Amino acid sequence: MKGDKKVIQHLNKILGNELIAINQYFLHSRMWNDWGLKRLGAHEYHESIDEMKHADKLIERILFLEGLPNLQDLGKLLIGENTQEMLQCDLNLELKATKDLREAIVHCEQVHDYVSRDLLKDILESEEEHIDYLETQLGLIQKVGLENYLQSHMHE
Amino acid sequence: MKGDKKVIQHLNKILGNELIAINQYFLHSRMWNDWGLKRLGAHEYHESIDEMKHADKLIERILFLEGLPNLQDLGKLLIGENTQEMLQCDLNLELKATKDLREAIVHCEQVHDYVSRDLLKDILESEEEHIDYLETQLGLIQKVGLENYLQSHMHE
Amino acid sequence: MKGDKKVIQHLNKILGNELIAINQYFLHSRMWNDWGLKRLGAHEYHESIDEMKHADKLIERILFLEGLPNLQDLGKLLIGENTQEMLQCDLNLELKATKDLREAIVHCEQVHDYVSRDLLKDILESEEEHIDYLETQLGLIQKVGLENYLQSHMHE
Amino acid sequence: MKGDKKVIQHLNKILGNELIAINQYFLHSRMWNDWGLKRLGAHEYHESIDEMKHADKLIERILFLEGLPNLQDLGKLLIGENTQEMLQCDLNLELKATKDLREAIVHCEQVHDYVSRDLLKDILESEEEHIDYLETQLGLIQKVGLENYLQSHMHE
Amino acid sequence: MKGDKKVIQHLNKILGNELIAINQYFLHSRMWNDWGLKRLGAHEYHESIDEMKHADKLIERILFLEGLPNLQDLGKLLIGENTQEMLQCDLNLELKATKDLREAIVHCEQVHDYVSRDLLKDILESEEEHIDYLETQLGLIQKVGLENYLQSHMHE
Amino acid sequence: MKGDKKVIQHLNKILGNELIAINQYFLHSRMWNDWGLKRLGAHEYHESIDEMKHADKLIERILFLEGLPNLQDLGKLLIGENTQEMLQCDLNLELKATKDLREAIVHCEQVHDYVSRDLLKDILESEEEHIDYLETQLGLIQKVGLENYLQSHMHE
Amino acid sequence: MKGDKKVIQHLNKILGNELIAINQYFLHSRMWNDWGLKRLGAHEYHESIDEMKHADKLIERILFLEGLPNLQDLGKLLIGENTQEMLQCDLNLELKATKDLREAIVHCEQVHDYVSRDLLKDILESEEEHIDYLETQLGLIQKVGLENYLQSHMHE
Ligand code: HEM
Ligand code: HEM
Ligand code: HEM
Ligand code: HEM
Ligand SMILES: O=C1NC(=O)c2c(NCc3cc(F)ccc3O)cccc21
Ligand SMILES: O=C1NC(=O)c2c(NCc3cc(F)ccc3O)cccc21
Ligand SMILES: O=C1NC(=O)c2c(NCc3cc(F)ccc3O)cccc21
Ligand SMILES: [K+]
Ligand SMILES: [K+]
Repeated sequence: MKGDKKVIQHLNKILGNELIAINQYFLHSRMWNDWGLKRLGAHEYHESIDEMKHADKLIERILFLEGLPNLQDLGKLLIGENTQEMLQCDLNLELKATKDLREAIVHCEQVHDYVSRDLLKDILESEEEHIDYLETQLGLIQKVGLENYLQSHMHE
Repeated sequence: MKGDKKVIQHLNKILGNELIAINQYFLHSRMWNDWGLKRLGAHEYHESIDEMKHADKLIERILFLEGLPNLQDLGKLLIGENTQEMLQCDLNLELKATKDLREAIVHCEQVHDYVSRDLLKDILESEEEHIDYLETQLGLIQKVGLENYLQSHMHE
Repeated sequence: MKGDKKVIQHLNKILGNELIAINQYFLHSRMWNDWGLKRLGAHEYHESIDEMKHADKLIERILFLEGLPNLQDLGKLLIGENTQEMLQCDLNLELKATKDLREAIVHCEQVHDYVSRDLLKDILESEEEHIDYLETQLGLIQKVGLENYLQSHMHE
Repeated sequence: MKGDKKVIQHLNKILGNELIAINQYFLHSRMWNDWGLKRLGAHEYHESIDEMKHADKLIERILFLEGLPNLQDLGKLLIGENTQEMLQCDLNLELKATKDLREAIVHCEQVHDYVSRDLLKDILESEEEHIDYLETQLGLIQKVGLENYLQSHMHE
Repeated sequence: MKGDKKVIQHLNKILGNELIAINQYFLHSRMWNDWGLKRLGAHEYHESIDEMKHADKLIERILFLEGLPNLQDLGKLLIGENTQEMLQCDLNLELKATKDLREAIVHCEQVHDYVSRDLLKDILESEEEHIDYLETQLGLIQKVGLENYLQSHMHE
Repeated sequence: MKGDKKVIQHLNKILGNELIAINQYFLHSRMWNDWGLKRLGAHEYHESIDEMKHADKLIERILFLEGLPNLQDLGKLLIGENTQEMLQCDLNLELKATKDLREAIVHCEQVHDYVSRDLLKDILESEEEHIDYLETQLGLIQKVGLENYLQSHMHE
Repeated sequence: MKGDKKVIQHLNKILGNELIAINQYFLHSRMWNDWGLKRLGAHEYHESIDEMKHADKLIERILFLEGLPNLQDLGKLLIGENTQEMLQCDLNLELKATKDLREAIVHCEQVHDYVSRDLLKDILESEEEHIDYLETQLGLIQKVGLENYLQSHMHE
């Protein structure tokens, strides 16, 4: 079913953010596991998988709309080098992600692509949950101290 | 445990091929599903997952060797536009992949990184199984004809 | 709860489309079964049942909003005489139904009937799924040939 | 128990035919598997296994009769280059085998080795079942065409 | 996947050794069973089966590498006339087998056919296990005496 | 089966390293248990058991190759006096063990003792896993602090 | 709990004997397995494990008493060259062990370390059971003859 060209462009822009997220969260996960912070590693792995599921649904919608999913262009990964900075990199990425989702939804609404809108709303819901998670972790580091926060994420 | 620098370079080169494969096989999978060729779609999905598992193990080894896994640089996806060409693109990618695995193993053997060698041998085994699969599919298209081959991959 | 007069008019228009589809899809199903294309017959039966469910929910929403659900004014059924034509007739009907759905959602949004909109969006998602199925089948007739396509739909 | 010398010679002749069939059918099975024709590969594997079981029973009977089972002399394998040739090579072998079985049964009856006869009759029943299968496959190739015939033997 | 010509020649040589072993061990098994030494017969049967499995894997690898598996040429069986001779015949055959496997592994390593090496290494492990069994049996005959050794192998 | 004299010397050297490790890790385990660091005690016990298993397999391989396994010449145990020191003493030992493993594998490869190599490679993989654990613990002492690290290892 | 200095010396002496027995019995076990005398090999393995458990308990007792368990000094292993000698070597070692146990219990009683005495008494009961086993095996070698005795220990 031939879709709106600019909608497909938005979907592909959203897909690009998810593809960045997949790799950034997967790398952070395995960095945390390597450091013995297995609870962070497992959670961040699950964030990676969730972005993979989002990318899948975007790929599928783009193909249905008879566009070409762009998996070739990979934007810049925000890889941190310690726990506090990795969380902030994830958060910075999510704030960019939600901004683009909102702009995409605006355009879907204008051209009446209500099904695409619904898909992007569902993704936006998951990304805001991720932001909640990240904001909470950063807040906890201040409340309990970095050493305790890391201690609490050694074991699953 | 600090690894050999050139070994880590090889591992990262292997990882780059797997990252290309992940996206190429995932896209082909969803293209086939979109076309109603669900048996090809499901198989190619499983090839994608297998490359994901390989990438994971490479990322983990690189981190253990105290290198930096490169998930930023994404080489060129060989995306075909019909079944015969998609299979050939996968095969062309695998023949490149196995060549690089062999060179990587040569160097691991020289510097005595026997554990890395074992990991790359296991990956090489999976990639040669994939080549077998691809060569067989291409051969079947000739034997049964394209229309029958596609018919036989409509339903799972 | 007194609803907007024109919302109810839209809902009754969508209802009218679903009533055509019920009968069109049911007849196509029984024609395919009579021809021994039992897999098409079964799938088309489930398409008819799905439209019956949408009709039910429209009738319920109209009665809640204190309108009169129009089950009396049956529009034109698009019945094919062979499989390719029947699939195309379903597609043609679905493409009108989705245009009317989008127009109804526009109006629901204007007058703030957000629950009616949500219902129409859910129905729209179904109908686009039906369009995906129908386009996929017509593409498969091309890719594998008519004789093979029909063969693959003889047995469930 | 001292058997008749000519009976033992016949049993070794039947054994020799079975040792050819074991290898011919095993190789044909693995060829069909390599080509993706896994239904033929599996069925031919089971034919090879059945010949192994016959060979076992012949070896056991020859030893009971105080003869020396000949596993050293391997006759000519009839290996085909395509499916039609392979099937016809199997059939040519089976027809030689059943001829030899009948001549061996005649001699067992003449010298009153009724147990050896009963063993050979059971093997003969198995070989006639393989001939039925082969003649049926060759006829199916004519009825449905080679492309369809190979299509139907891709999947198990 | 086109393999190295000499690797394939090596694989066919190893296949030739396995084909001798299959028949030699199968005949020894059935001789021991005929003599009432059923524990020896059973164990020797399982050695024959294990060689059959090795031969299968070699055939499959040769065909994947686009060579022709040689099941036609059958080398000399080493058949003993009593238990001690039969065990020593098996041991002589195994010592030739492992010499050939080492030479083939050398060549696989030199041309970087690492998957073929791994296959031959696994077969070599099984053959060294068989050498261990055989040397151990020959030793037990000396320790417990032949009559006791045979007594211990009457009943499974 | 007569093995290479120097292979057996290497195997006995690896064996000697495992015998030190068994005793070193067992004592460390019981020291941690006595101090109430039961999670470290349990984990170190399982490290000791794992070395016992490696020792067993080395002893078995040496006896198969007709050498004399040296369980008599116990080298120097590296016992720490506090947790950080004990972990470092384990790491120091593992780093010598892996160097000796790589030297032994070099020689096994030269004289074509591929089964001994395979055994040593499997042991090497274990030992590198142990190194990963030990480095991770020493890094965690930094990241979370000593008091927190010890606290997290009081209870299993 | 600070223990008596000479109690701790006795416990380390007992521990030293247990450490010898661990290695002597483990090597004897694996020699018997290599020779195909698997029932002896299994029983001797379990004797080695029992000494391992006694060593554990002595190490734990010494640490509780604030001593340093000596796992560094390994006394002379008594290794036989045949079954008869191996059993007698074990028995000679056990007879020195029980001597040293009795002298340690005397001292424990004198200084009122009644819990250490109870531990040593339990270990003495195990060692006297081992002496019973060993004396009985040497008696059986006489009563059934060496060939029969060895025959009865081939199979588990
Ligand atoms: C750095 C690149 C990637 C890595 C390291 C990675 C890793 C993984 C791993 C370890 C799994 C679990 C599979 C299993 O154990 O069964 C997985 C699952 C999955 N991956 Fe990835 N992946 C990567 C990229 C992608 C991409 C780019 C996509 C889609 C475009 C994707 C889609 C999926 C899906 C759909 C699943 C299944 C999740 C489920 O269980 O429902 N992955 N991935
Ligand atoms: C206003 C028009 C119709 C409405 C609102 C309607 C509604 C429904 C509903 C709600 C169901 C149950 C679906 C479920 O499983 O949850 C159903 C079932 C069914 N409908 Fe209709 N339907 C309509 C017309 C028709 C027509 C014209 C036919 C046949 C010509 C038909 C044939 C069937 C059949 C065979 C079933 C399944 C009955 C069973 O349980 O065995 N329907 N319908
Ligand atoms: C003297 C020649 C042979 C004899 C007498 C023989 C006999 C047997 C027997 C009795 C079985 C067990 C069948 C059952 O009861 O299920 C068997 C299994 C088998 N044979 Fe043979 N065989 C021979 C040659 C071969 C050859 C040349 C190959 C392949 C190169 C082969 C491959 C196999 C395989 C793969 C199995 C299945 C083993 C398993 O996984 O359990 N055999 N054979
Ligand atoms: C040559 C030296 C040794 C060898 C070859 C050896 C071998 C083994 C083996 C193979 C096991 C069984 C592992 C399994 O679960 O599969 C074991 C268990 C064990 N070992 Fe050792 N060991 C040695 C020294 C020691 C020492 C010195 C100690 C204590 C100081 C010890 C304490 C233990 C304990 C407590 C167990 C578990 C027993 C149970 O099942 O409760 N080992 N050993
Ligand atoms: O398709 C039809 N949907 C209807 O509601 C309907 C009819 N409704 C009569 C009616 C009027 C009213 F003012 C209040 C209640 C009520 O039932 C009559 C004929 C046909 C249809
Ligand atoms: O396929 C072969 N079948 C055989 O029996 C055989 C051989 N016989 C050894 C033998 C055993 C015996 F119990 C009495 C006499 C005797 O010669 C030698 C090579 C090959 C084969
Ligand atoms: O740690 C030890 N590993 C041993 O093999 C060993 C001993 N072996 C004696 C022996 C010699 C022989 F030529 C044949 C068999 C045999 O058992 C003696 C003392 C200590 C150890
Ligand atoms: K804390
Ligand atoms: K067909």
